[PDB]
Parts: sequence; structure tokens; C-alpha cells
Amino acid sequence: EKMGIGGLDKEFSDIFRRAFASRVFPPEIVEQMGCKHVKGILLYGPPGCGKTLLARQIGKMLNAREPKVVNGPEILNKYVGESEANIRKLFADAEEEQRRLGANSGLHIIIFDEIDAICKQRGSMAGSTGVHDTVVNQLLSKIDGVEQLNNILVIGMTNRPDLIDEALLRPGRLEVKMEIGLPDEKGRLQILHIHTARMRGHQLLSADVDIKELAVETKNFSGAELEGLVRAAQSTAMNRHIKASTKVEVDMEKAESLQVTRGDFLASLENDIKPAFGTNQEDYASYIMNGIIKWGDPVTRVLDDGELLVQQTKNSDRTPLVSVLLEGPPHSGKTALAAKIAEESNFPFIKICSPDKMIGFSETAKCQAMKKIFDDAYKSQLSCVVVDDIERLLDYVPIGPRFSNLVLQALLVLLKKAPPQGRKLLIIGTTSRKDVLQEMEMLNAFSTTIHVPNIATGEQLLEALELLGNFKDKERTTIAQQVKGKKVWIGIKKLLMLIEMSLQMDPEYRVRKFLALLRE
Amino acid sequence: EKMGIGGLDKEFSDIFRRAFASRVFPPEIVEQMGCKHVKGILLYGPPGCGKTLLARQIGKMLNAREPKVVNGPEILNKYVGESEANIRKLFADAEEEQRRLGANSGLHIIIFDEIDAICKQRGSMAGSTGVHDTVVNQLLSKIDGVEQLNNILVIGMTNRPDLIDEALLRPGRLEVKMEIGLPDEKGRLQILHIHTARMRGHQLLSADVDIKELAVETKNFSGAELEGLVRAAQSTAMNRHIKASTKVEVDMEKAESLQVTRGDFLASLENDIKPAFGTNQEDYASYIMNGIIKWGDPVTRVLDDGELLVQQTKNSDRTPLVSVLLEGPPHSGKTALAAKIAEESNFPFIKICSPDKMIGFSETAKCQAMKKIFDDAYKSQLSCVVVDDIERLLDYVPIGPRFSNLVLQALLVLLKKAPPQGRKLLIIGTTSRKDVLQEMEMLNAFSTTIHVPNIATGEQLLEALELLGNFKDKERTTIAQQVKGKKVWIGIKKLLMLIEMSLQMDPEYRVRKFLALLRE
Ligand SMILES: Nc1ncnc2c1ncn2[C@@H]1O[C@H](COP(=O)(O)OP(=O)(O)OP(=O)(O)O)[C@@H](O)[C@H]1O
Ligand SMILES: Nc1ncnc2c1ncn2[C@@H]1O[C@H](COP(=O)(O)OP(=O)(O)OP(=O)(O)O)[C@@H](O)[C@H]1O
Ligand SMILES: Nc1ncnc2c1ncn2[C@@H]1O[C@H](COP(=O)(O)OP(=O)(O)OP(=O)(O)O)[C@@H](O)[C@H]1O
Ligand SMILES: Nc1ncnc2c1ncn2[C@@H]1O[C@H](COP(=O)(O)OP(=O)(O)OP(=O)(O)O)[C@@H](O)[C@H]1O
Repeated sequence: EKMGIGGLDKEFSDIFRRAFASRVFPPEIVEQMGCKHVKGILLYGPPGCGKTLLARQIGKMLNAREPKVVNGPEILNKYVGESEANIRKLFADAEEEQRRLGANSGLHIIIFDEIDAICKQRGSMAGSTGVHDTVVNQLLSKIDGVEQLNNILVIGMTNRPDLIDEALLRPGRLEVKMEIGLPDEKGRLQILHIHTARMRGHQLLSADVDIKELAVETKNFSGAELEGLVRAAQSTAMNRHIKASTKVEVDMEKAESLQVTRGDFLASLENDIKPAFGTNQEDYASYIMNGIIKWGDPVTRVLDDGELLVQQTKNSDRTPLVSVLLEGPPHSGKTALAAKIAEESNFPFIKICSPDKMIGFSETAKCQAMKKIFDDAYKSQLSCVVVDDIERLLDYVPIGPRFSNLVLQALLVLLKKAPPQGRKLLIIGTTSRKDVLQEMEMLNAFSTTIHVPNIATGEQLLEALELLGNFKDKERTTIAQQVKGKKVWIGIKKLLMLIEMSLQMDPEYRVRKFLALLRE
Repeated sequence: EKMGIGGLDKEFSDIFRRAFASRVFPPEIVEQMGCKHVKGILLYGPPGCGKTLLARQIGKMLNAREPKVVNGPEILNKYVGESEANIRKLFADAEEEQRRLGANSGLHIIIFDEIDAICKQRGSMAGSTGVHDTVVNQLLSKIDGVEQLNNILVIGMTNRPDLIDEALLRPGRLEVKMEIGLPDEKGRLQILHIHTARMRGHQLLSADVDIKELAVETKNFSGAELEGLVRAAQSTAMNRHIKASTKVEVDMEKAESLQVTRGDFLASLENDIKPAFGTNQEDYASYIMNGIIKWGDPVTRVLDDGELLVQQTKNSDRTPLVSVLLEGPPHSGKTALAAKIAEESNFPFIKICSPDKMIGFSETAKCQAMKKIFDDAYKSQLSCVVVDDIERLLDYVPIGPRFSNLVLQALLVLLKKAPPQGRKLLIIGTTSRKDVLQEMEMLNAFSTTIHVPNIATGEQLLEALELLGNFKDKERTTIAQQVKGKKVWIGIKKLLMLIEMSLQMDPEYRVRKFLALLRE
């Protein structure tokens, strides 16, 4: 078969049909009317998807018996002038079979590793001291002219793909460059089944651990991200019910091999493996501080228009990109309702583009950071992006109005830039100044808006205060004798200010302290 | 059972579960219930908390006997190109257990003493001739395929966490990114108990020396900030015993003994003024130069509404970020009331963000120095940052009113940026221009404001003049006749200008000058 590779069947059976496909079955047919074989394979990917696991395995499944593994910068560090000589001493042991042939999956491989250390010169003369180019075109020309080997396979990999030389990406040199992305929901029940297979115990981990329960809520992070989930829990199982009393002067195995329980894994994804991507815990709980109380009908009227528009994103093909805009008065709770819509949306990739992780950045350094978030939402099938607090990305201020034009015209594009075809993106935006964006025609950019009001009547003010539950029934009555019939207009976040400044007074005085602060 | 590390019972037992739960305990169930061992630990921190203590101690409680201790920029040494000769001879002796001794000991450690000067990988390779892009992935690919079980355990530590390359912190290479901060109240009677253990007259120093009483008032500053307390207290007790002007060594101990008193510790609390985290009157008395006299209820209404709002920060968990804005006319003693609210609050961390230390800074350097102050607040349990004199940080001037947009957008974010979970902050703002900060939408951002007024009546002027104690009782009688009838309006700082400008006249003309300058 192969050693365990999870969720890469549309790639490993795709470098079947470019490299593996020849060289075993058609040497009686290519000898009739064939052509040259493949030359080399490139491997895209964010770190953690399983690039290197292929070259450990395709260096062994090929039965080649000479895996000439090189590191990336392993060549460069010789004396100045003689740097380029190592790679031509690397092909030369293969190059003696210029005169021969063979059978059973042809047997010379060269494996680079993060190849964009050597293979720089994307077209911008990247580097100096005259070596950053000469080790490129030494390597450009050992696999084209003159012809050789017809039996090597330069399996390269990298993390930064589009910086390799474009003359080294043509099919004469590296035939197949291939996107190895993170596995989907179907791919993560493949890979959990692999790293919990040599585990036997009672039965293959335990009796209680459902890997399908660990498939769906471990919902986006990649391969070695997921290997660390198993490896941490069985390490917590090395401190649980057999070794929970190690007490650094250790015991031996006295309590005899506790199975890795279900409480191990959901403590390990609780603490401390962040998915580093970051999905299903980006700490959106910093934005939803005091929960989501349904203080009125205009809360339910907002978040149902979440799912009546989230399901527009999940089940369409006419509109691959839906961009909504939450608006309303300040302190009204828009960032929470942008997160609570996005968290209850159950998309894989939920990234809150909040400007607090961008403080002090210039007009360029925000656009280079917003580019990184929207490219991380282009690498997913289903993704949501909260572009939070529009008037702080645009560094806006109403004195003679100044703002960033450079961020604006790199945000008016990204509300109308389609993803790769077949991929869905939900953009949620929060703003407190609607009629500023009415000038800049960003209301024209969003698909539709959702007005988030303040608390409207005195019934909602009590209903916001019943659910928080801070005041006594007699103490609620005095406020009920004031605002019932009056006209209050104040946000929910500002209501959390006025409740909490009120409690720090005397216990008989916590009522009209709130009623003094409510007047403004 | 273990050599001294103070107050890191959680963090040191959390690398028990990572690089200490496997690899030693069962030690044959690991190969039965298959599992790779972890490849290293990452140590965050503010400077001086026991990051390098957790290399030297962890290199001696492993019984590993060969810590390959490298330094931070140690590797980079040779000519350009030649740098990676060190970071592949670094793993080379541990590579040589890829032998017939494949498993089974196992000689591990490599200590990156300051990793952030090696690993950046900024993704756009903005660096000439290969500075920080080929020492990174030579390192990224000598700890991956092809690999053994394997031998190594790479411990890297840094003052600056996030500037490390995000490709390297995957669960393959460096699993745990462990937070080593400043210790709490109970962690410090661990570390005072460690360094004063060998300190002895018999086993301890004296009787009046109690570390548990010095645990609670040396409250904020970290471990290396606290060993300097112990070392400079016995240093004070040297010169208490010996005499030192010349090379004189003459004792041959004069009391025939030596012990360190409690008065020798708190002599070195006038030095070591809780550096970089905390104050014990740490020379912010240059903002209160002439005291805070209470000339009426409009001072007591100011410094109690501060200390009520301090109770909101300390007790509450609904609103973990509380902000205030002391406002009023110029020369009204606003800065001095802000430091007095902070000094009467007994917070650990009281840093004053002030424009007087920022003279001549450009618009970028005002944001990053303001960002450095709040990031020190975010590394404490409690904190209170006095953002003083808003319209000088914003470098405001109202002729076609020009200001720094970038400072205002690095200030409207930080007044709402929440500290991490369980930590508090109290931002106190002073400004002279209520209306201009309304025009910038900043009075929106603060929770509440306190109008600090001028003295408005003749009675408050006479009461302010008694408490200073400048004039004479018959001379104040001349003042008491004149300042009544008409109502005056002047600040408290401007009042201190006029009194000193009036004392320097002739003594027969001090009073008839002070009543002349006060006409405007
Ligand atoms: N699809 C997969 N199936 C099984 N295991 C996987 C898969 N993807 C990743 N892994 C795990 O990831 C670990 C190493 O992956 P790899 O080194 O390829 O990450 P990478 O970032 O792609 O490589 P590099 O770090 O060299 O760039 C292996 O231990 C392997 O168990
Ligand atoms: N139904 C609700 N909708 C929104 N927020 C709520 C609700 N119920 C309670 N809250 C609390 O109110 C707070 C709202 O804070 P939030 O920053 O979202 O207000 P905001 O209007 O976005 O302020 P700003 O616009 O200045 O960022 C959250 O901490 C949340 O816990
Ligand atoms: N928890 C602790 N217990 C005992 N001593 C400590 C503790 N924390 C710090 N120290 C003291 O701090 C000193 C070194 O501190 P630390 O290891 O934090 O330096 P560092 O910040 O790691 O320096 P660098 O990062 O440059 O290596 C030692 O003298 C050690 O005794
Ligand atoms: N009751 C009081 N309140 C405030 N300040 C007082 C009081 N009594 C005396 N002072 C003195 O008044 C001085 C005012 O200092 P401060 O810098 O606060 O003035 P200010 O109003 O902030 O000036 P500016 O508005 O120009 O910054 C302080 O040195 C303080 O010692």
C-alpha cells in the first residue's frame, strides 16, 4: 500500500498519473512510440499539510534504494567561487545511468527541501555576492541540457511557492507543481485513523474515544496540527490514572496502562494547541465578553438575518461572495453580533479582522496585513471574515475629513474580489458611522445592510436588566417606575458601563446612581 | 528533589506533560502504543523571569549531560554564504545516534538562547544577500524528513514572541509556546524562600527579616528584578558592618558576626524602585510638585470619583477595561489629580504615558512608545496608565486644525482594547479641550469624564491660599476684602504662578501686586 497519508487521495493519485504512471507498466510501450518521462515534482502548501511526509514515503514506496536527500541550504556554505559544485556532484552518481535502463519504478530521486533557499531569482535579482544566481542556473541546466537522466525525479518542496524561478517551473524542469492544502472534514477522519492505529491498548485507543467526534469539531487545522492533538492527549494519558501520581520522583507502571480517554483529547484541544490558523477558537470570546443576551426582538431580528444570509453563502452558486454590513449607533453591540453570527455560522475558517492587532501600522502595513487575511480565506472551501470597525481600518477622523485612501481602495476592491471558483466567502462589517460610508460609496459595495439599534423602550431596558440580573426586584421596581413610558436610547455596551458604575456605591444607593447616569 | 525555580509550578509541570511525560516514564509502552517524542519547547517572556533559568536547570534535571548551548547570533559568523556550517554541525553529534543505537539514549538538548535574532522569515525576503532566510530553513529542515525517532530537543527562548517565524512554531517542530510572566503573590514567597535559603546566620538571616511580609509589598516586579533585591540588601549590610573609604578591609569582623536586618532590605527598596513593572513612588512625584491641597468640594468630588472608579476596575469582571477623562480648563491641576488618583489606588503597575518624554518624536514613534506602555500594562494582573495631556500626544494645533492622525488612531483603539483574560487596566486621561476631543469622536470612547474646575468663588480662593500658607493674616484680610464682591476664575497651577511672582516684590507691595495680576 503506503504508510499513512491522510486525506491526500486527490493528490497522491494525481502524482500517480504524472510520475508513477510511466516507468513500471509501459516500458514495452514507451519503447515503441513513447517520449520523455517526468522530470520533477514541486509541492506547495502552508506548513503542516504533509509535504515532507510524501518525500519520506515516495522515497520509499518507489523502491528506488537511493534516496539522495539534500537539505535546502546544505550546498551554499563553501568557499566563495566553488559553491555551485555540490549539486553537480549530486546528479553525477545518477548521471552514470545515461547509458543504461532498468525496471521496477526507476531508481534515482533528488529531494530538495524548502527549495526557495537555493532557487531564488524570481525575476528581481534577489541576493548579492554573485552566488544567489549561479546556484539557480547551475540547477536550471543539469536537468535540461544535454539530456539526462530520463530516470531522475527532482522532488522539491517549499512553503513560499511563487518565489521560485519561473524558468524552473516550466514542465521541462519541474513538471508538476501541486497544491497540498489542509485536509477537509473527510480527510481528518483519515489521518486520525492513521496516528491512532499503532495504538492498540484495549481496542485501538480505548473504548470511549470516537474519532468521528474528533473529526468534526477539530474542524480545520492541518496534518501535524492534528498529530499534535493525539500526541498531547496520550501524553496527558501519561499523567492520568497510571501516572497522575508520578510526583517527580517517578513511579513505574503500577496501575497498568490506562487507555487514552475522551477527556484527554478535549482537554488537549482546550489547552494548549491553538490551531495557528485560527479556527473554532481564535479567542473570539475577547469580543463576546458578557455573552449575548436577547434583550429584545431586534436581537433575534439581526441574527436570523445572519443565518438567512449565512445559508446564502453555503448553498449558492450565483453569488460566491456575500458581503453584509452591520451598522448602528456606537456602543450598540455590533462586534459581538458580528462574531456571534460568524461563530454560529459553523464555517471552518472564521477570522476576525479587527484593527486592534494592527495598531500603529501605516497605510501600507494595513493593506499588507489585510491581504494576508483574505488570502487565508481564499485557501478554504467555506470561510467567514469579520472586517470589524471599518472606520478604524480607514483611520478615519471627521476633522476636515482625513482617512486612508490607500486602505479604502484596497478594501473597496476586497468587498468585490471573487475567490477561486467553487469557494465561498462571507464578509461581515461593523461600523458606527453609516453616513460617512455613504460618501465613500462603501454602502454600494456591501450586498445588504443590517441595522443594529440601541435599546428602544423601557420594557427592553428592564428586559436587558432581567437577563443580566444585577438588581433586586424592589430595586428593579424603582427603575420600572421611571423608564416605563419614557424615551431611552442607549447602547447595550454602554448599559454595561452604567450598571457597573452603579454597583460601586452604597447598597441602598445603587438605584438612583443608575438613574442619575441614565439621564445622559 | 529539584534545584531552585521560584513560582513556576504551573509552567514547569506543563513541560512535564510535553518533553518529560514520554521518553522516560514507561519506557517500553511507547513503542507498543506508538508515538513520536516532542521536538522542543518555546519560552516566551518579559525580560528577567526565568527563561534562561529554565535552560540551565532543565539541562541538569534531564541527566542528559551534553547541552549543546548555542548563543543567539552565534551561528551567523562566517563570510556571506558560509553561515549554515554551524546549524548543521549543531545536530551532527545527535545525528550520529541514527546508528545501531537507533532508539535507547538519546542525548538530546540544544538551547537557542535568543532565537528571535535568527528566525524571522518575513515572507517578502526583504533583506540583502541572505541574512535571515537561509539560517531559518537550514534549521527548519534539519529537524524533519529524513529523521530518526529522534534524539534532539530544541529549547528556544525569546523576549519577543510573535516575531519568530510562524512556520517554525507548528506542532511538528516547536510544540509548546509557554508563557513565562511575572509571578503572583504566592510565587514570590517561593523565590524569596529560594535565594534566602543559603543566606544564613544559622539557616536564615535574622529574626526581624520575614520574607512573607516582603512577599506582599514587593508585589509586581519579576524574579530577576527580585534577586537584585536580595543581593543589594546584603550589599547594604556589608557597609553596615565593614568600613569602606580606601582599600580598607580591616575586619576581621567587628561584631565577630554578621546578619542582615529588615532595615537593610527596605534600605534597598529606595533603590530597585520596582523596575519596568510597578512603582513605589518611582519619581512620578515630578507631576505632583506642590502637593494636592483640598480647597473645596470640587477637589474631593474629583479624587473620590476617581477612587470609586478604581473600585470598578478592581472588583468587577463584567467590564475589565475602565477609562476616564479628567477634563477642564487649562492650568487647572488636571495632571496632578490624575497622578493622585493613581497613587491613592495601590495598583501594582502605574506607568504615566506622558508627552514630556516624547519631545521631537515623529508620528510613528509616538504610537510605538505609547504601544510599549500598554503592553507592559497587559503583562500585569492590575494596571493604571495615565495618558496625560491628550492634545500634546495628538500634537494638536487649531489653525486649520492639524494633528497626528496616526496617534489618534493608535489611541481610539487602545481605549477599547481589552487586556487578556482576567487582567485589568485603568486608563486615566487629562485634557484641556473637551470640545476638540468631541470633534474627533473620543468622548464617545471614554466611559466617563470629570470636569476639574477652576476656583470660582472668593471663598475657595481664600481657602486655597490658607492651605499653601504664603501671606499674612492681616495681608489676607486685605485679600479677603478685595476678592469678594466680584467673582474670580483662575486655575490652581496659575495661582501658584501669581503667588511666587507676588512675593518677589517689595513687602509693602506684595499684596497690592497680587490683587493686580488677579484682575485678569
Ligand atoms: N495527510 C497526512 N497524513 C498523515 N500524516 C500527516 C499528513 N499531513 C501531515 N502529517 C504529519 O505531519 C508531520 C510532518 O509533516 P511535514 O513535515 O510534511 O509538514 P510540512 O510543513 O508539509 O513539511 P516542512 O515542515 O518540511 O515544510 C508528520 O509527522 C505527519 O505525521
Ligand atoms: N444581544 C447582544 N448584542 C451585542 N452585544 C451584547 C448583547 N448582549 C450582551 N452583549 C455584550 O455587549 C458587548 C458589546 O460590545 P461591542 O464592542 O460589540 O459594542 P460595539 O457597539 O461594537 O462597540 P464599538 O462599536 O465601539 O466597538 C459585548 O461584550 C457583549 O458581551
Ligand atoms: N522563578 C525564578 N526563581 C529563581 N530565580 C529566578 C527566577 N526567575 C528569574 N530568576 C533569576 O533571574 C536570573 C536570570 O533570569 P532570566 O533567566 O529570566 O534571564 P533572561 O531574561 O532569560 O535573559 P536572556 O533572555 O537574555 O537569556 C537568575 O539569576 C535567576 O536566579
Ligand atoms: N487641589 C489641587 N489639585 C491639583 N493640583 C494642585 C492642587 N493643589 C496644588 N496643586 C498643584 O498644582 C500643580 C498643577 O500641576 P498640573 O500639571 O496638574 O497642572 P495642569 O492643570 O495639568 O497644567 P496643564 O493643564 O497645563 O497640563 C501641581 O504641581 C500641584 O502640585
